[PDB]
Amino acid sequence: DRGVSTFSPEGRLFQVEYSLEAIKLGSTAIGIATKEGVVLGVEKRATSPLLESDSIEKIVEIDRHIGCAMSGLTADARSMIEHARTAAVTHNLYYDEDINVESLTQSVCDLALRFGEGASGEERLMSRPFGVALLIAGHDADDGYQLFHAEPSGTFYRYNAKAIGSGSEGAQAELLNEWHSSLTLKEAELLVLKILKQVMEEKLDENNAQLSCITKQDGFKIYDNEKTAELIKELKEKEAAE
Amino acid sequence: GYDRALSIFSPDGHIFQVEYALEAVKRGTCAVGVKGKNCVVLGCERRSTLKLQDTRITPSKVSKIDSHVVLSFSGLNADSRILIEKARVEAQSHRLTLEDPVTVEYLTRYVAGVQQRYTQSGGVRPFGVSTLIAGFDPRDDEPKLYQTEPSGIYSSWSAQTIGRNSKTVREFLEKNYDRKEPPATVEECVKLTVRSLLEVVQTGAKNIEITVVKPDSDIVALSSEEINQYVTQIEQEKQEQ
Amino acid sequence: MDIILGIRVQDSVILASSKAVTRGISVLKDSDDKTRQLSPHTLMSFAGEAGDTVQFAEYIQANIQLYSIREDYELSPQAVSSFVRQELAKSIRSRRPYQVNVLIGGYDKKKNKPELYQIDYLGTKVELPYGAHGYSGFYTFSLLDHHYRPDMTTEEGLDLLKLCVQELEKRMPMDFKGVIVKIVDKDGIRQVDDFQAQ
Amino acid sequence: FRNNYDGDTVTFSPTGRLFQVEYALEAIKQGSVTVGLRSNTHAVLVALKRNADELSSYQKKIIKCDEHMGLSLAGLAPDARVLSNYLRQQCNYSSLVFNRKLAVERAGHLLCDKAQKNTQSYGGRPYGVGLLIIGYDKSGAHLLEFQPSGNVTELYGTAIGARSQGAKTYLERTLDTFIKIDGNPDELIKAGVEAISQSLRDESLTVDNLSIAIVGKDTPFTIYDGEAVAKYI
Amino acid sequence: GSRRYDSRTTIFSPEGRLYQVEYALESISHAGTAIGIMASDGIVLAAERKVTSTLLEQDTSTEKLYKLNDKIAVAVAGLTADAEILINTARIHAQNYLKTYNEDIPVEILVRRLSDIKQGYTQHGGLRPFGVSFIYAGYDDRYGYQLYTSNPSGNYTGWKAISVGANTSAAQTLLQMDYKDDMKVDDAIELALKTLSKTTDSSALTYDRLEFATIRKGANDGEVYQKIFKPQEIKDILVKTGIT
Amino acid sequence: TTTLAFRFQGGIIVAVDSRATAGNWVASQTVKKVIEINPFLLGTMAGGAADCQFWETWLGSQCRLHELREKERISVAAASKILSNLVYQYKGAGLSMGTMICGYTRKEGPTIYYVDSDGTRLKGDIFCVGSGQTFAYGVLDSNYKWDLSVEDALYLGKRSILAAAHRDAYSGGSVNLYHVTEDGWIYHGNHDVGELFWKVKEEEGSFNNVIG
Amino acid sequence: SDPSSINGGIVVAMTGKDCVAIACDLRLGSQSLGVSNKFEKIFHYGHVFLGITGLATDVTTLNEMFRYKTNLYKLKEERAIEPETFTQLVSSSLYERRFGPYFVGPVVAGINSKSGKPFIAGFDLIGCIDEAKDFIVSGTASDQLFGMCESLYEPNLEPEDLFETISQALLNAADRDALSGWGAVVYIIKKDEVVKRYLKMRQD
Amino acid sequence: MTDRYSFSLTTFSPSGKLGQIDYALTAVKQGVTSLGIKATNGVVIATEKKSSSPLAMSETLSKVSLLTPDIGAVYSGMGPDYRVLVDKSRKVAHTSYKRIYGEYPPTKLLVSEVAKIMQEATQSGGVRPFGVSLLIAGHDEFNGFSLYQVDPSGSYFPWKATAIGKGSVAAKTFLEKRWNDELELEDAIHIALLTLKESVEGEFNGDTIELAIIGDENPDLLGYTGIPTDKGPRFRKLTSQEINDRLEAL
Ligand SMILES: CC(C)C[C@H](NC(=O)[C@H](Cc1ccccc1)NC(=O)c1cnccn1)B(O)O
Repeated sequence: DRGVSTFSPEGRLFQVEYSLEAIKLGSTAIGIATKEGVVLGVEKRATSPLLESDSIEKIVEIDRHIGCAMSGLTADARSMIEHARTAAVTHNLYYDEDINVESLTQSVCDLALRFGEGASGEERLMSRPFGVALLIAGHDADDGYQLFHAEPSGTFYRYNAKAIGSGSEGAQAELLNEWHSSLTLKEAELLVLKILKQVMEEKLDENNAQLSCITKQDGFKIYDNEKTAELIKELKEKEAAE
Repeated sequence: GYDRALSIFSPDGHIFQVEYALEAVKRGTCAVGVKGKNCVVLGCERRSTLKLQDTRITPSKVSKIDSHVVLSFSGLNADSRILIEKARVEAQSHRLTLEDPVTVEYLTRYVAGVQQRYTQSGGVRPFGVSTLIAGFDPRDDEPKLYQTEPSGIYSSWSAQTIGRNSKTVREFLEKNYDRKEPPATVEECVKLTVRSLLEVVQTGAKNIEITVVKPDSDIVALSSEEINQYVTQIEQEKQEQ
Repeated sequence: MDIILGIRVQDSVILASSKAVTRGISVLKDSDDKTRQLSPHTLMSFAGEAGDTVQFAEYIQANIQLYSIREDYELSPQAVSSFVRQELAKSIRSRRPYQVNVLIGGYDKKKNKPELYQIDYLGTKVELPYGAHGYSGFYTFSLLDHHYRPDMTTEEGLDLLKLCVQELEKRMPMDFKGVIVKIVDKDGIRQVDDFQAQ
Repeated sequence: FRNNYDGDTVTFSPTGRLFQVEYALEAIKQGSVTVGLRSNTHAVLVALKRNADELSSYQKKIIKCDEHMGLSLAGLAPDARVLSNYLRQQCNYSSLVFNRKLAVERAGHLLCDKAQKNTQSYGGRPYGVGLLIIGYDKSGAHLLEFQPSGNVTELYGTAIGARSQGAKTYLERTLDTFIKIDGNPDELIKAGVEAISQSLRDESLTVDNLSIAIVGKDTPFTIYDGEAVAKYI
Repeated sequence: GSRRYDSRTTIFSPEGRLYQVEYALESISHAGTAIGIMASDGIVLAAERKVTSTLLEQDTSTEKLYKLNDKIAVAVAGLTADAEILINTARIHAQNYLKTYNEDIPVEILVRRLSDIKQGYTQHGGLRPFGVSFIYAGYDDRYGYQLYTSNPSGNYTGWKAISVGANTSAAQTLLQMDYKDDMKVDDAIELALKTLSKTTDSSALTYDRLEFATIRKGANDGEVYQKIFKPQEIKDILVKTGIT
Repeated sequence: TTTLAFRFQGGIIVAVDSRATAGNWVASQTVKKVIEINPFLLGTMAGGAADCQFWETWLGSQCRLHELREKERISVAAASKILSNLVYQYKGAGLSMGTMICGYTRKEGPTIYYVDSDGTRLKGDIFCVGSGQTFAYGVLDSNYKWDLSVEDALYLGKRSILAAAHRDAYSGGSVNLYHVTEDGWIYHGNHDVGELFWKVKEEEGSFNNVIG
Repeated sequence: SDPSSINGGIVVAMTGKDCVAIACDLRLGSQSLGVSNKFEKIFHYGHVFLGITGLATDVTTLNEMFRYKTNLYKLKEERAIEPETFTQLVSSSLYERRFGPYFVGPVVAGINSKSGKPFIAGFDLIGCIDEAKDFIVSGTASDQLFGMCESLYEPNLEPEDLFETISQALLNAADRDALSGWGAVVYIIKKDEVVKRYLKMRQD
Repeated sequence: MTDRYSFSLTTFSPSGKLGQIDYALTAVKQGVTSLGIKATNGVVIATEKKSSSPLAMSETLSKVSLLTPDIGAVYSGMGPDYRVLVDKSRKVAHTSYKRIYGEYPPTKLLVSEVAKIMQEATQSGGVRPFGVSLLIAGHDEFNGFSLYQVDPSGSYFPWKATAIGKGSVAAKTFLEKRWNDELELEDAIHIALLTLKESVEGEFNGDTIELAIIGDENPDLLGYTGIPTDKGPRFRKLTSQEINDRLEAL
């Protein structure tokens, strides 16, 4: 066959590129960073009305100051979150302080390229790259509210706003237009909800999507359904107003 | 020694070995779970390729993981034993360290994690198994039902089915299960479970087994007669119209 | 060394275990239950080195419970005691042996006979009508040699224990803060809540 | 032909080529341009940082290895993280064990040998990144070019990445002028920014778009970005 | 490297089947038929010796029937050498159990273990599976007489009567027809010999082409006896049943 | 060292001294012998300073990990068993700790666990640990009732440490006081023995022996 | 301190005319404290008999080990192990633990089923074989047993006579040992039958 | 470096064949004929010394090997494969038997060990099956005289008489006519010599033919005296001269 870490003639890693295709098939996730916080939203996308939608967990806490959202092969994300949590708690054990959001993201990205069938450099025992992308959001004293996009290539970019998953290219153009350095948190919540509403196949309600933020004051919160539902009432009333 | 990457991505972004593991589930005998207001019922079909079996000693389809949690499955029988054992071991480990039995969600997350691990480790193939895990958290009287699959994904269902012709029985449950008013009783829960299997099994006293899980470790399997009394009554409703 | 006694009567096995936990100069606790239920019809009491004691008991408990789930069946007391002995037998030649002595009392639902097994930290096992670990036996074995009958009732067996505990309270130098008493019979394991004054 | 001999790094082609290594080399060309150049007193790195969206950050290209040594990257960024990290450790080992700042030449040889091991063994892969290493050691200012094939070259100047050929011809032309630009940091950087602008096409080099690094005589390796590179635009 | 030559023994087909298990099963189907029948007072194992010659010493021979325990035995269909590897580990497992608990190993526990070893060769290690199907005949004090079957997949099931190897379908149909729950061992003996006699791919069913065994509570003891039939004993019992 | 924890009507009282010694040398009079594991969990320290401080700070991390993993507060039983089981791994290596893990979960009510480096783990209502324990026990045992007010309980705790600080050469410095309810622990101050002693004598008539 | 003197216990074997005999005491102690008077130290695999003295935990372990190995042997060999062969299996099994030995004094007795020849042997804790034609002794009263045997014994005794001899040898040796006694059992092994008798003795 | 062939090289084909085992048996078919015959008081194994050069000294290459004093072996197929199996067979007879019961293993068990070594070459990573079939003949106290065949798969079967390699089908037939259960050892040696003459093309003498027996104990072959129970190996290789003597009464 062909080695799992083979380059293409264009100079790309076959497995990483294919991994990226798996992510395009995943549920939409959107993050927006403001000076009042970072909002993280996802499309639940239940496969049946018998599925208890609130058991869909695609937004997770890493630490009080870091949360993340996932898109793609979501089962692949469990050990990534486990590593992230451990890195955060561990850092705090060694340094009596919060880990920086960037350092946390870098740690997670370090895991990403540890795949192969025995590569000469260190012990990469993972048979394939992860099939999931992550949006890591948080706050720290030095560099404020931050949003990172962590890919299975080991690279991570910082974003003012970012969408990953099925509707991502569409959602991204919409984010390109709507984002400015002055949004408020409320404006950002509404804006995630709106963009998610455009790209989603079902009718977006408080059940088939989920919102969350991370602020300096209260940490990472996952909004309960009743709170999001009122924001959904509220987005409809402003779109009707013009 | 043997660490060949068997589960890899193909060009369109699929992992075929996992996808094919699902095909193994599709061939397994059907399995269904419905939660009542105050119980969970697990139903399984028995195949008829061969008959002359010893039902006393033949491994039954529903497995106790602990006194309060049960597991059923569709797919490769042999593969399922590997999962059941790891789950039973973990259950005792949890009681040993935490001093509390596992929650149904905890146990489900463990089994799913094992499943996932086998999709990104050298030299192994995915489990050709999907599971239904059901029961009650220690000291909860709120019934729990979860489903796992070869990929390692898991989630909770009011009612779910897996295996051959699960497509059919899901249809039945979808237009027959109301979340507003779960089956109020063990009896009307069991009856809904048999009904769903009767869509697929096609005449089945000895072809249907039912386990009932009630709160605080009350788990019983029904006998043929008890089950057959449900089959008899259900077919009388059809002719009375 | 905690008081650890056991007596097999007609239809049950009675276990009595001292309640005190003393560390150096102080009695830290006077209501310590030096016992683990291994299965619905098998009980184990234990005494020895501080940590090893509970650590060993709970580890045996976890294993028997695992067996019960895998097989949907309860091992005979003879099987459970053989399993325990083997664990202690390995333990003694390892880097840090478990310093734990145990009594296993079981009701064998297959035969309908009570059974008492004494096993020390070396993995020395013997089946007995009555047994003890540590210094307890030095006072109690003679009482029991005198007063024991194989057809005694559970109530007679409790009176005979009361005699043993009275002798220990008179002649032993330590205050062991009384015993917790448990009966193992056809119907399971129960605790006599009234031994403080019976 | 080619298709039958490019499966892994352990396979020679009939002409003696190693295609997997050549494919790694292609990741460099697809990378954003970076430039390095030196006098006898200083050495400079200039890099054009790339962004994904106008909502994205520009990905960092310059890594510090010691107080006297650092590098710029073109290609797979994670591979540069692995290799700079190794270099960081070697720089570190030299100090702890020998109380000695590692010779830039010696760092060159170490990186060569590390890359090589991945071009001859099964299940491994070549590194997919090019590196430009500058430092100031006991024999003065230094610039190095690292190729994933293992080839490390000492130079006065060079550039790697997309459209890098522009700057390379500029530096080759400027050679006699910049080699003398001693005791004046701002003029050496100016020559570097002029070199890197000979490789522009797409857009202009902006404030958060530039990255510059400097090391020399009495200057510990320092990274300049944003506002701090403004006086060079 | 090596990857080139790897047959990948443990992958799924697109239809979700295991190639190597299926082909092993195909190999088993050519092997001499073995029959197991459980009665109320005992169990019968019978098997057809595949390929024979005048010069084959039958007195010293064993290829199909193996003693695992004093209370458990197996009939083999498939590669004898593969079976012996498995049989030996099974004997060890039984003794490990006996040493641990001071009780003979319950029949299922042993069967599950052997089935687990087979299952492993199906999921990891890149080796071919064992080309073996087992019929287990045993007694224990929880379930009485038991009959089990395991194959290269590592799946196992319990039966009142079963066959493995060649012509199972025909043999299964024949057993389904004539088997009755109230059967005695002596009736079971006759059923097994009839069934093999009706499914042989040879002209006629002679003693030299059989191995025979019974697990009986032989009533005068109030304990269970494994009888491996000697060649003469098969020749006798073949006459009684009316095959000569 | 003297540390105590007792369970009563109002929850948990935790009281410790603050002295460290190296032989007869007083190394510190300002040691913080209570570790705030979380808003609802406290640990006390007796024996080896390093051993206790390190492994109880570590416990905090293991508890925080639990809550991220199970989306719920760690139980007192589970927290204590972590430290217990860890310490048991090291049995015979020479770890030296006498420790109390105190918390108030909904499921267990107010709960105290004693954990030491021998691997002993005990649940109970009253514990005193340290070289001055026996002194604390005399005062505590003779004035304890379940039905003590939060005020009286806080005082009995504080007074028990005072007793031990006085007689035990290796106890002293100051008293640190905690009250635990389901809402979480509440700090009730640092009371220097140098001023507390005279205050208590005068107001209580106790310590009649000492000339003052 | 001495693992060979904790539980206490004696075993003795003798050859006679077309017979062998093996005997043990029944005591299981823990220093001065008698714990059990039913602790038998003779075991048998097929027609081969083994008595073990020494540390009780090792006595039990070794029995379970030889049961295990003789079971496997019989399955492969399709015959019962013989006294000569078993003696070798004991030896190599003990020597295998040379520097962490079992604290036992094993004794083998039996009649070869093929040859009718009476056979006894004794071992040290590390497997050295002593194959006497007359008697073997083992345990905390071995000095006393050597004395009794060296006087009481004569060749070619009839099973009924050999019984009287070996019983006196054991009884009188045990009564001079604080750690032996509390009952006694004697096996008279003939080709055809094996008789087992419990003796009456002092219970102090 | 490092053996990275951790996977089976023998696998099942769709028809259920194990290819490499078949191919090994094919290699056995090309090999020089060997045979064994079991008498009432002995066993004989024989084969042809097919020398590869008249410059070679054919005595320096024995095809009949002693495994224990009472057990001998011969083969058909690949010579070097056989040689290493002999080394291993001899060793396993010690490590798994002599060092444990102080006696040499009975024939069936040593066979059983050899067979296992061959089975493993059929399943383990990175190996090919052995390209040989063995005939193992021996004696032990409790089983008496006994002949076994071991095939590349690891299967073995007991024989009254048989032949393997080149002319096996013809030779097996010739043995079916001549064999009875009353054969004395000398008679069996005679049948062996007749049967092998059909297989040999060229010269047929004590230099070309390699023949060994398992018969009576040979105290003259022991090397020492003084232990009554050591009464000498039952395995004996016949000399060139001993063969020629029996070829004149042929
Ligand atoms: C837990 C610590 C902080 C408190 C006290 N321990 C110490 O002072 C121990 C010695 C000691 C004394 C009495 C009993 C046990 C151990 N001292 C230290 O750990 C210590 C640490 N750093 C500097 C000097 N001493 B204690 O338990 O009396």
